[PDB]
Amino acid sequence: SMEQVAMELRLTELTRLLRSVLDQLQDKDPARIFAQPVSLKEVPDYLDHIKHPMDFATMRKRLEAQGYKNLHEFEEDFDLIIDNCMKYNARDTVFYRAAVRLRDQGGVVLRQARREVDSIG
Repeated sequence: SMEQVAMELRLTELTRLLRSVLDQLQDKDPARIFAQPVSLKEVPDYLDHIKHPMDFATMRKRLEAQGYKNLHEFEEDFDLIIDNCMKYNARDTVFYRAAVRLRDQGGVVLRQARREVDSIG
């Protein structure tokens, strides 16, 4: 149908906007602490601590499969990145501190993204 196509064009444009949002959030992580999945070879107990691991490469795979239906789903995954880190790592660590800074800096980007998603529909 023509409606299914219209729908698919919206999803494609949402994917376009989320790609730009993901790029902006990932620039707030210049140390690349959140770039890839925590290695289960190097942290063999990780899944005993963290039940839903997340990282920027995993988000990008979902993104490029047009797997985010709305901004809320995308934000859920960004929040997992931050919240997993803040639980696994203690307050006095470079990892925890990197998450705090990512959360704080990403807030600005996500504030305007929400406005853009509502605005453009």
